Amino acid sequence: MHLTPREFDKLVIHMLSDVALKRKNKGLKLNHPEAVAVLSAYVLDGAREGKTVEEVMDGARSVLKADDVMDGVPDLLPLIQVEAVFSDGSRLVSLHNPIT
Amino acid sequence: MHLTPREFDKLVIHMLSDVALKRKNKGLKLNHPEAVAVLSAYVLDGAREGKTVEEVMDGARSVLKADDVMDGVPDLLPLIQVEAVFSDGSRLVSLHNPIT
Amino acid sequence: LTPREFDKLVIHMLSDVALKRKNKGLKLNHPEAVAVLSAYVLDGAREGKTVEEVMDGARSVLKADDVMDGVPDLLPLIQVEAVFSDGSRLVSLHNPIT
Ligand SMILES: [Cl-]
Ligand SMILES: [Cl-]
Ligand SMILES: [Cl-]
Ligand SMILES: [Cl-]
Ligand SMILES: [Cl-]
Ligand SMILES: [Cl-]
Repeated sequence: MHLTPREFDKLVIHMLSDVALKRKNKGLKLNHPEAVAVLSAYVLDGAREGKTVEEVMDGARSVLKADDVMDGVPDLLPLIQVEAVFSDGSRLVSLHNPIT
Repeated sequence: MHLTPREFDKLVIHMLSDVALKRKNKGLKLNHPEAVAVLSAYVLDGAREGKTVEEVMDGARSVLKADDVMDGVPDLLPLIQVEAVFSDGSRLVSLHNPIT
Repeated sequence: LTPREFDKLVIHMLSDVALKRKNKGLKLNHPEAVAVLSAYVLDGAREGKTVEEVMDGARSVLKADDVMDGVPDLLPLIQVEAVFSDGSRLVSLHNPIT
């Protein structure tokens, strides 16, 4: 292939998220890096799907609920930031307190 | 588990392929590097399954049609070349104009 | 990811690839078998199994019929570092494929 470091980081995220979601479908509450991976992949998928920055923000609040992660993970995650390519280019997407 | 650089590259092709096929599954037209991953993983899988070079070449032509990829992708893709191990060792597989 | 963390991701991704091949009815090769059994150790530890339950379950993950001829004797030992409840542990699988 010919992956930039940024592109590879993006794939890692997709791979960590699939691993995470498999664990979620087995009934395991997610840890902090697993949650970050799931939420980050959600931003990447959104931008890939043509979603706007705002629709990605809007939707991301509903991806993991407090009950889906281990105790303490929500206060470990006041902010996630992910760069994704939207229709006008590369943008840093901010998810504030995504998990409640 | 020690992977050689070439083996790691093969893993990266399979994982990029998997991400691209998930997108196709959702009805999204594939971009250029996505199409390259899917066709490249096809060759690797073909070789792994004991198909001949010629069988993989024949098979690869129907993997992705023009409607499966974004406008412009077919003429962005006159040639894909993928090294894979066949029953007589490493071979450089050339896919000519695979997306029509 | 730390190098060790990245190694574990690589193990999961090689195992997924090996399992898809198993589902196609292909006999696994040696490194495919290693990835499957290693990912199994990693999964059991993450699920909260003890080292002993992981060892006990591991012997039944791949049978001789699931792997190419010669693979069992190429595999007298797998060792996998995994994080259990009291920290990092080196799990040994002795003769896992019979
Ligand atoms: Cl990707
Ligand atoms: Cl992406
Ligand atoms: Cl591979
Ligand atoms: Cl391969
Ligand atoms: Cl992992
Ligand atoms: Cl793990």
